Amino acid sequence: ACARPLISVYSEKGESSGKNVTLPAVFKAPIRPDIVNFVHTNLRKNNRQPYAV
Amino acid sequence: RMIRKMKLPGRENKTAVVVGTVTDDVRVQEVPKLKVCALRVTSRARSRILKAGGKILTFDQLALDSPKGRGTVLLSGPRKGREVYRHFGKAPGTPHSHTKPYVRSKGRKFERARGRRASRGYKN
Amino acid sequence: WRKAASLKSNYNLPMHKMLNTDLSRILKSPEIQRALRAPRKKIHRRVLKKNPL
Amino acid sequence: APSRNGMILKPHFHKDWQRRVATWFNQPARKIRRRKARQARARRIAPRPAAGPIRPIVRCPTVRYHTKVRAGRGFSLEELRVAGIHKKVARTIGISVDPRRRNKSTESLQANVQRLKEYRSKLVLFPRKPSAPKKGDSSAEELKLATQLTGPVMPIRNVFKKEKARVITEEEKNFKAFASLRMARANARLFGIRAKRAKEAAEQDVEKKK
Amino acid sequence: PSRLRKTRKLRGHVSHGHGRIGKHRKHPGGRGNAGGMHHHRINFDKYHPGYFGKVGMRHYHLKRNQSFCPTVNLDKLWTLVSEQTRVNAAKNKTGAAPIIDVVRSGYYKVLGKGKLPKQPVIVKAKFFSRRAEEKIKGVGGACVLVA
Amino acid sequence: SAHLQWMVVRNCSSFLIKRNKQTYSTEPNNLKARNSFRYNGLIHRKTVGVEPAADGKGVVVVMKRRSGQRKPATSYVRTTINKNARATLSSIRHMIRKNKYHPDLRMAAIRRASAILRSQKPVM
RNA sequence: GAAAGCGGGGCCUCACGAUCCUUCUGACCUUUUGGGUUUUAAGCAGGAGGUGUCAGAAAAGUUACCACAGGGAUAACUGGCU
RNA sequence: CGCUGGCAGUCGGCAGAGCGAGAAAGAGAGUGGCGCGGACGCUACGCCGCGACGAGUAGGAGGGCCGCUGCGGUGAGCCUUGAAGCCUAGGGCGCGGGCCCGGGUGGAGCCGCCGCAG
RNA sequence: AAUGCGAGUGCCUAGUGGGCCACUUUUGGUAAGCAGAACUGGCGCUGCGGGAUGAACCGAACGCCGGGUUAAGGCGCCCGA
RNA sequence: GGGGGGCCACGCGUCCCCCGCGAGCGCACGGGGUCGGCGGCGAUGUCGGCUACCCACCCGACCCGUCUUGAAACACGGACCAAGGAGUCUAACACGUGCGCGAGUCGGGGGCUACGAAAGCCGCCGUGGCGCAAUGAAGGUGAAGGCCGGCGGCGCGCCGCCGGCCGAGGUGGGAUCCCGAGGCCUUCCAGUCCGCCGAGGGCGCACCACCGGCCCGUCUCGCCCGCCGCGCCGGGGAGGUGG
RNA sequence: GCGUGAAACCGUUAAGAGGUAAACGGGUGGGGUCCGCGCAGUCCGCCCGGAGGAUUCAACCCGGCGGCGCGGUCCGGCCGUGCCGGCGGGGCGGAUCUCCCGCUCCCGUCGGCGGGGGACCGCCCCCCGGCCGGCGACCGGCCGCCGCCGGGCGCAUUUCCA
RNA sequence: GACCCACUCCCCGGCGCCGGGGGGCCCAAGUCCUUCUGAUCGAGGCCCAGCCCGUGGACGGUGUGAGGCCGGUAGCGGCCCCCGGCGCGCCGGGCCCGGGUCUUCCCGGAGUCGGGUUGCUUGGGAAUGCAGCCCAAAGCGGGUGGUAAACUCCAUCUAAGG
Ligand SMILES: [Mg+2]
Ligand SMILES: [Mg+2]
Ligand SMILES: [Mg+2]
Ligand SMILES: [Mg+2]
Ligand SMILES: [Mg+2]
Ligand SMILES: [Mg+2]
Ligand SMILES: [Mg+2]
Ligand SMILES: [Mg+2]
Ligand SMILES: [Mg+2]
Ligand SMILES: [Mg+2]
Ligand SMILES: [Mg+2]
Ligand SMILES: [Mg+2]
Ligand SMILES: [Mg+2]
Ligand SMILES: [Mg+2]
Ligand SMILES: [Mg+2]
Ligand SMILES: [Mg+2]
Ligand SMILES: [Mg+2]
Ligand SMILES: [Mg+2]
Ligand SMILES: [Mg+2]
Ligand SMILES: [Mg+2]
Ligand SMILES: [Mg+2]
Ligand SMILES: [Mg+2]
Ligand SMILES: [Mg+2]
Ligand SMILES: [Mg+2]
Ligand SMILES: [Mg+2]
Ligand SMILES: [Mg+2]
Ligand SMILES: [Mg+2]
Ligand SMILES: [Mg+2]
Ligand SMILES: [Mg+2]
Ligand SMILES: [Mg+2]
Ligand SMILES: [Mg+2]
Ligand SMILES: [Mg+2]
Ligand SMILES: [Mg+2]
Ligand SMILES: [Mg+2]
Ligand SMILES: [Mg+2]
Ligand SMILES: [Mg+2]
Ligand SMILES: [Mg+2]
Ligand SMILES: [Mg+2]
Ligand SMILES: [Mg+2]
Ligand SMILES: [Mg+2]
Ligand SMILES: [Mg+2]
Ligand SMILES: [Mg+2]
Ligand SMILES: [Mg+2]
Ligand SMILES: [Mg+2]
Ligand SMILES: [Mg+2]
Ligand SMILES: [Mg+2]
Ligand SMILES: [Mg+2]
Ligand SMILES: [Mg+2]
Ligand SMILES: [Mg+2]
Ligand SMILES: [Mg+2]
Repeated sequence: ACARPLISVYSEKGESSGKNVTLPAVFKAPIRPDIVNFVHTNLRKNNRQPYAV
Repeated sequence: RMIRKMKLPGRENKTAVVVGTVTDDVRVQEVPKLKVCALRVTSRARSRILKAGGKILTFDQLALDSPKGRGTVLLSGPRKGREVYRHFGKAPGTPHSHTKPYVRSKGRKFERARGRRASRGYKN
Repeated sequence: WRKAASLKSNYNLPMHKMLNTDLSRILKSPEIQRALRAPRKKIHRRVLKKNPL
Repeated sequence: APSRNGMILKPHFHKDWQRRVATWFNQPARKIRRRKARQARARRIAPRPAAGPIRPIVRCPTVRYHTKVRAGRGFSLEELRVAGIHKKVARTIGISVDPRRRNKSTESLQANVQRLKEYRSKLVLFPRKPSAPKKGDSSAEELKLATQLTGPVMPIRNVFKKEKARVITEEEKNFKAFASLRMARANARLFGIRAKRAKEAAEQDVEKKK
Repeated sequence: PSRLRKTRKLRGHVSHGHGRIGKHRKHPGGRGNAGGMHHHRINFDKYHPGYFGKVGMRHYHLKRNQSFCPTVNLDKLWTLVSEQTRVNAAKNKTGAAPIIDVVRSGYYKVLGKGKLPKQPVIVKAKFFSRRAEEKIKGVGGACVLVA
Repeated sequence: SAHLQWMVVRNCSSFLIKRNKQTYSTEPNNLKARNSFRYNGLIHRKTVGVEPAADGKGVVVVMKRRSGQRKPATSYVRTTINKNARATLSSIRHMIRKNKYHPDLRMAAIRRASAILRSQKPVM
């Protein structure tokens, strides 16, 4: 969508501090598990070592 | 092609409905305002349409606006526009067949001698 | 979606194919619901043919 | 046997190509080796620039590229002589020299001379003896701010001269470009035979007088 | 993905999709482009007309760089400069005409295919075609030659 | 949206079991424990869960409040019903019908609450 | 032929031949490479020189000293039909 | 296989429970003369309803919650209170490929689901 | 005009390119379970009922079953009648 | 038309030719089965188990693979069992399909900054490839026009020459969309809004058929226009034809 | 030559069978081996009747929490792939234009060009006012209604339990 | 050679001194309580220091399956030797040096280039390269300028030494 909420920054003790950051527009991008799978299963082959007899 | 297919008389103030992609065409200078529904609109076509002052809808927005698709003009791209269709039809090397052959490259000595010249052999 | 990426050369967030994705709220909206026919939810199973003779 | 429709392909796999196969599995290994060698060289020449000597402004030949400009191999001896730099001392202060280059033009020559002057203005020269300064070298306040340059020295950038929208004049509206191209092509093609025919016309008509 | 291939569905079938009568022999018609004159002549003439023979003059030391002449049509003439170059001349009242250098954009010859908007231009080009210069003169403009 | 994340979780969720020609869900708020859009306990804005109490007796009814949707710590409100077998069946039915809180799960909640009370009885 | 008309071979159904190469003819023709002139050479277009195994490899035997892949698609025995 | 069939209407005390019927179209708005109640459903890649049809070599296509091995994720998975493997006049499921339990043997690792690879 | 049926169109494409038999027409041959054609149907690729047996004949083509009825054939016994 | 049995015939009040809601109650040849009907046996010998172990009987039933027109063949391979065992990988091309961007697209080579030899980034690193322009052997060339006014020439039209305005073709079929003659009932007519249908009429997507138009090569017929070099110069027109 | 110890093949025990070689498909029958841990036979909901037992129902009071709110338009916030304004401040980009500065031709004068401003335009960010619209991918306080929980009061013709 | 301007510091070898590589040794925390086993490294627990350490939860061994039993691992962690680089001072040596404008002089690789022919080779096509034989040079010369040859201009290098 287009509505970007106001996320709260938490302190190291677990409680909320006074700082608020608006939600980045990255988190409203479309969810495409097919493209994530296509990118993952093609980029995961790039760290492979060759094997041969 | 969208401008010419919506410039026709009678179809003013209508929604052009595209199932494919609305791409920009840069050999045109004036863009009138257009109410657009498409699956995808390219980034430079979107800028030109919104600067012209029209609206760009998606298909859920079109379903909310006109559930029965009233006041709409369905449009589609040229289906024979692809390069694949020049190699289709009657075979090359046959009388009255302007079918593009499959060559590794084009040039002087790439399939231009025996089936093409009246001097060397024959011409179809 | 209106400001491009500053640390990349030319990258924008991708466009949404479908803005409102909650098709339940889309379908039970009065805009869509008035332009529908009556639902034919009556089940008509097969009839055992008795001989009229 | 050929299928219905397709290309006539000529694969060059008729020799023993499987013996001479070059795989690139050591490409990320040679990139790290080149990077480590580059950084070791950059630490070896500590205030000197990492790219090396300065390369001159050079036009490209062979009409596909004659509008672009490029980094050449070295400054020519004419350029160094106009700039006032000795050819056996220029290589000691990071000026790349090759003696093969000629200078057909004047504009590229003076551009490379200006290139040498602006680099000479930017050169911070350390004394040969660190404990005692010399005559033609930088002062002590510049040596402590002297750093190492990253990337090519004075990078070469293609500039285009911007021109105003001018009001078109009546004689520019009368210029026939295609007619000029065709007549210039014809006059280049027919120059020799016209001169030979004029020579024959002057040779046949001078026989009449004698 | 070998699991998606045809071979995995051909286990148990004897001829492996290749026929009982006509077996999958090694090269039953020759290797490569064999028999273009003799027994593949019908395919070579019905699909590759002109493949055999000599046409034209030879050029021994041909380098592609001498005949380098990229072309641009006049329907792409206004895309080489910015949009505020074009609209400033439209709002302009003194009749000044912007200059388009196609050699800077990487084109040598200007051909004239599409329309031009009714506003003056000064096109600098290495070569011009006749309809290209007449469509510039008709809209009102200059065709400057450069070398 | 709920439909959008259902299209992600319909086949590759960690709560999904597919064996013996059946499918289920081990989701915390999935009453009837089956994999479906209607009964999924995490994609919806208003969910109802019926679980046994921490000790031997009672039925805990869990709802999801509308305010904190991205805040799962304070999202779910929990109530404990340690009463007889009939007033809890009236109470949960009231909590769903009178509040109009996701009303197509009322008989599923009652059928789960009856099963928990039957399970908390002494065995024979 | 007065003309209507007829005729671009034989009253009709046969009398014949690709690529590569060579040879001749045709143009105030193109290229011959950094340019110019002139020979030469390469092109473009139309005929010919020929493949009769006639959609066109350049090609003599013998093997009882024999060899291989095959064939009952094919002979020399029997058995069958006649 | 076809009907490119039907179901988002589970529209509930902010309620009124329907679209099988021979005949293009609205159970339309306005303007003047006590008892707190109502089964199932809907993995929409799901569920349901009508018809018609079912041979197969060579061959082609689709579906496999058929099977083997390894990898990325995931089952707060299984396991010396007994894993893999093997045997079985035991109980079963699936049209089938195959699979799950029971008994015995054995002594240390193994499997289900979503994808990937051979 | 009658009868009946939803059609039109574009890509990619395996296997095959040894066939054989029968009513009728028909060539060579004394003839052949011989050699060679035309048309249609089969066998090949196909099980089932009958011709005792059976590539091709007669009937009839096939998902797993229950009831009924038939085709071609049959109904002394083998062997249903 | 006049003077005993079956009829899906049973109103009143007119004009006139022929002379829009009654309630109830049960029965059932009525949108596919029920009983609001019963009886026997069952703890050391009996109940159920189709499948699986063995055996018996009736009917059926030749050993598989392969080549072949035809195999059970007096055609070849095969005693039996376990393990291994045969359409793979790279390159190239075509077509279809999925994704991203889109007249652009792509960093594959290079460079920057445990898993990680991964991932990220470069844009004046997009060089370069492919696509955006074809055609000719090549020199080369290189993809709408029409109307009007004025001037010059030819003898009212044409050509050439300067200014204005209109402007990317048409015919047929064409999913979809637009208008709407009239109408979709509840006591009766006018009567506005929201919908729904519809005679007829239109703009017509993609795609197909056709007729035109434009670019390059070539052929034929021809008359003109340009100037820095007036020429074996350059440019144009009409009609076929090859791509 | 000793983990696990399959099949082919063999020995023995047990069971069954045996003159058309064995084996097989369909249909039953008989005998075994084990299993159902069979052998008096399913429970579930409502209502009625009979024997009992609770610290018990409805309605009120207090406190907490949740839902909804066209609170026609309550107060305050946040967002907008929303729109206009400004005696507003800023960053990127532009083939829109133009005081000092290097160097260059001709006498500190005088012209072209390399280089930072400056102006213009587009977009974005942050401050200001206005509406619009959202808070169902994104809410807080009072108020109103409803629901639930806990604790009181209920002393049992109510409610619940076997 | 003359006229002017400008250099007082380059290299190596020893003497002695100043801050990467190889080797050796070592550095955290449970064998804590119940419990299964033939043996535990299994299971349960260890409160409010959420058992203890963690820059160490890689691996291996130890009577199954161990971060905490042990070797190890982490750490710009430590300690002890050896070698080398990077520098400074000193001694004994060398070297006794340049740039610019005029003036006068000088300057090049031969049985090689190249030509014919033969054979191999190349994409190199009237001969790309190599080699044998024959001929055999020139000095405003010679080679190259991807079609053989003549004339005439241009452009570009300087072969047959390293
Ligand atoms: Mg084939
Ligand atoms: Mg098959
Ligand atoms: Mg085979
Ligand atoms: Mg195949
Ligand atoms: Mg074959
Ligand atoms: Mg093959
Ligand atoms: Mg032949
Ligand atoms: Mg004629
Ligand atoms: Mg005659
Ligand atoms: Mg003999
Ligand atoms: Mg003989
Ligand atoms: Mg042999
Ligand atoms: Mg035979
Ligand atoms: Mg015989
Ligand atoms: Mg079938
Ligand atoms: Mg067994
Ligand atoms: Mg064959
Ligand atoms: Mg015959
Ligand atoms: Mg058939
Ligand atoms: Mg048959
Ligand atoms: Mg008989
Ligand atoms: Mg029957
Ligand atoms: Mg009989
Ligand atoms: Mg029998
Ligand atoms: Mg065989
Ligand atoms: Mg045979
Ligand atoms: Mg066959
Ligand atoms: Mg057989
Ligand atoms: Mg026999
Ligand atoms: Mg054989
Ligand atoms: Mg044998
Ligand atoms: Mg095996
Ligand atoms: Mg594709
Ligand atoms: Mg062991
Ligand atoms: Mg053993
Ligand atoms: Mg016995
Ligand atoms: Mg261990
Ligand atoms: Mg423990
Ligand atoms: Mg360990
Ligand atoms: Mg521990
Ligand atoms: Mg330790
Ligand atoms: Mg340690
Ligand atoms: Mg260490
Ligand atoms: Mg030599
Ligand atoms: Mg050799
Ligand atoms: Mg060779
Ligand atoms: Mg020359
Ligand atoms: Mg030449
Ligand atoms: Mg040398
Ligand atoms: Mg040399």
